[PDB]
Amino acid sequence: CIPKPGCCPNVASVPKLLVKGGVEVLSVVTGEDSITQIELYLNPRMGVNSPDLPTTSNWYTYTYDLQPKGSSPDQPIKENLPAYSVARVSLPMLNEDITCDTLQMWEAISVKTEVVGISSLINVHYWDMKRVHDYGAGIPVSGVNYHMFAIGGEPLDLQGLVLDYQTQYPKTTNGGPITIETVLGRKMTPKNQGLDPQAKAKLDKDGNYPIEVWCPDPSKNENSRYYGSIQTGSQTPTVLQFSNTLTTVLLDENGVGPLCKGDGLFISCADIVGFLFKTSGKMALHGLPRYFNVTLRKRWVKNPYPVVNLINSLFSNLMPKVSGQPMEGKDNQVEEVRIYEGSEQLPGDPDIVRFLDKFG
Amino acid sequence: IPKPGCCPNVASVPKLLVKGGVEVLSVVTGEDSITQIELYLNPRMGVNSPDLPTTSNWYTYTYDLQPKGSSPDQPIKENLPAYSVARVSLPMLNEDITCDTLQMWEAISVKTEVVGISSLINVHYWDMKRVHDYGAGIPVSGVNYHMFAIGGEPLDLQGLVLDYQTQYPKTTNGGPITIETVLGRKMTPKNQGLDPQAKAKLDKDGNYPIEVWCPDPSKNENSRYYGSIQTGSQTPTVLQFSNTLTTVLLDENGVGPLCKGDGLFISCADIVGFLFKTSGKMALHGLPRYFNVTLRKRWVKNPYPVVNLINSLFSNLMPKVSGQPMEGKDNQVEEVRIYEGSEQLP
Amino acid sequence: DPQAKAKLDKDGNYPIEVWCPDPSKNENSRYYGSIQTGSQTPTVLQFSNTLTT
Ligand SMILES: [Ca+2]
Ligand SMILES: [Ca+2]
Ligand SMILES: [Ca+2]
Repeated sequence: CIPKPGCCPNVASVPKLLVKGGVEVLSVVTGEDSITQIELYLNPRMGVNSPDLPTTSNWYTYTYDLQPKGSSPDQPIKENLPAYSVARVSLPMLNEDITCDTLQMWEAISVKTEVVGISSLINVHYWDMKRVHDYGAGIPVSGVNYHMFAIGGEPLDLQGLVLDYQTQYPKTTNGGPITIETVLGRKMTPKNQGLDPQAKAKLDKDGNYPIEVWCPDPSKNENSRYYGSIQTGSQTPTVLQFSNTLTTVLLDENGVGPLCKGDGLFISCADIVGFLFKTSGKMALHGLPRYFNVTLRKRWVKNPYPVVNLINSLFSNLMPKVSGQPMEGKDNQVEEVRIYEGSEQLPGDPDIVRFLDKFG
Repeated sequence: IPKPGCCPNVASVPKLLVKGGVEVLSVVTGEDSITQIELYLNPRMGVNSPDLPTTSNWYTYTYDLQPKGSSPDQPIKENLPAYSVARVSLPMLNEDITCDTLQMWEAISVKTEVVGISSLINVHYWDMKRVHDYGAGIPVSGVNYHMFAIGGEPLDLQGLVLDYQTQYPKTTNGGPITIETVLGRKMTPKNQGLDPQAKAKLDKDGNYPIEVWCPDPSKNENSRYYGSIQTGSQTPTVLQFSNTLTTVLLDENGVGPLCKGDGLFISCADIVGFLFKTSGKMALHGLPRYFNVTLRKRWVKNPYPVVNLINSLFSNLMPKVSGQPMEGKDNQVEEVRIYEGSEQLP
Repeated sequence: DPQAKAKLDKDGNYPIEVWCPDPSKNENSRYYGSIQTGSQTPTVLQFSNTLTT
């Protein structure tokens, strides 16, 4: 009891939707050609990081009043240090094949993003705003802008750089932010005021890596895709775009996207929109959330790490350690290493040099 | 009886059938017809009508908005610019019940531009503030907020406010729709951030303030919205306009928005800048937008069963009944029997 | 106001600050425009004989 297919008018075809719902639907098993698409959001962390606090939640997505100390050295408080936002999405664990030494792994291909709440900025009638002139309206949110987001299978690697090492950031033992001297274990030097390879860290926590200290490391971030921009000025305007037709492709020059190591998706962002010119003349920054629409798929990859050697590390018996003289690092005690493979015709110099600069 | 060889070849352009006003929509067309609609949307800046002679002088403007200076804030409706919206009632179409398919409208492309850009060079408004002594008036400049949207269902909004302390006017019939109007409870500091619970659909015209509501990117799968902003005290207003520009509405899969309910929904809002008065006060200003939507007929498949579909209609046509109970609590039914087929007496 | 429309008849007699190209009716003509509104906002302009439209 079915109609003739030649009679039916042609109709286009589209990707078949199987499931739509909350995060619970990630535990659904799927075929190999399936495609998963996650929509989430991240509120900004501008020092005031929670509305549930009874006392000081009135300035959520804001910052306590910013102003220089006037006397060396600077001693800023946690609230005046905007920090990156970050979150992890626990993806479902996929299949693996031992006999081929291969395994599926989640790959991100495209993300759709836009800043939410842009239209809120036209509020020129906040009661404590600073009027541009007598009997006029206030000065809308404008000035400094720092926009940045990143997606990858690893936590975002990042580099440290400070405008002035003289600053004494709040101590970490209070559970607060993480500055450079927390990582290095020693006070910063003028080196840290420029680039310092010693100063590196991975984006572990939310609201604890101040933006004015840490910047994304372009070297190590190879399994992640980060985009950013800046705009610094007294009252420079806030220019922003938003639409749902813009899609950004995350694929690389090899045609592969970020690989979700550990069956986890790592997302991070931060958006500063400008100051809030209070009537008293004080200032305070403001931030807005971001909407993320990650498009994921399944890719087959070879297992790079030997299984047995891994578990061997976990046992003290099969991986004995010793607190001996240094054989790695700056003070290593290995004078030379030579690696031979195969055979060739006899060279005329056992002290082979490879650099023309070395002949002198 | 003409001679084909004698006559020169002429190009082939799409054939026009009918041209006119809204009454055109009632005509019947074929499967491959294409329809264009040209319309406009006046802005809504708190002053939302010219017909009332009491205060219509400040049409497309606000009432001299400025900060109070003392907590809390009690802004008035006429300082709350809101989105514009309208619905076009499209006609009914054909279907093929045998193949369980049918056709509904889709938007494929919209041509648009702002109207009245040229009127901004009026730097001689009699109460416009001079830039300096014996100078000329300060032109319309400052804050801008432009957006427009085309979709088959009304635009889905997201609520976010610069200050939850700001208490908005009570939602009197014909008033502004704010956060606490939706939730039924006073706002919390979360609303200064993102709150998934504070969502709403763009119901009415000129009642959804812009400084509160923003287009929800998740829920809006069936409409296309574009937007921009610049926030400056006196930053200039740059605007372009032409009729050669056209924006495609097709998605990744090559399908536009589908007009659910045989009607397309559109929304727009264009803040153009401040108006500086000699007294020093400041007020915003807007301009209309011209929309030229190109529509076609697309075949689609019915995903829902008919029996569940028809009862829904009956659910709406006949009113709910609050009668004596017949549910398991205190049922007033005492016995139920069911017979199926013949048999022998026990 | 759709009542207020008019064709561009004469020179020097149609104030810019009053009239704008009706988007709906100009279907047999191509028009391009811009604007820049400020007190002392600089004037940026470009010119060449290589570009065409
Ligand atoms: Ca590298
Ligand atoms: Ca969605
Ligand atoms: Ca026309």
